Amino acid sequence: VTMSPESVVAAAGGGNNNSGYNEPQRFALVVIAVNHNVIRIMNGSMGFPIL
Amino acid sequence: NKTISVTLGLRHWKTVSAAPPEKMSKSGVCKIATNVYNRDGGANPFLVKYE
Repeated sequence: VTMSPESVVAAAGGGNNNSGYNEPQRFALVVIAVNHNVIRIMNGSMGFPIL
Repeated sequence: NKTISVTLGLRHWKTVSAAPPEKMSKSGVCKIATNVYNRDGGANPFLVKYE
């Protein structure tokens, strides 16, 4: 991922009053993934054929 | 193409009939070995009728 000039200038503080970035700003990248799975039910119980 | 890493097909997940059929809250057994501290014997009961 490539960052942005707005973020690199907001990382340093010094903004005027009610600007939101009056203090140094921190950022954290998060990644979420959605996948597929199979559930098997037999003899009154469940199991994971692939886990 | 390039070499692909082997995908271990570990499944297991047989689970376990941990949940009893309804609650199966019944495992009945009785004290057998005459408790402990078997205490005294006949303790000479006898009779008190004035012969």
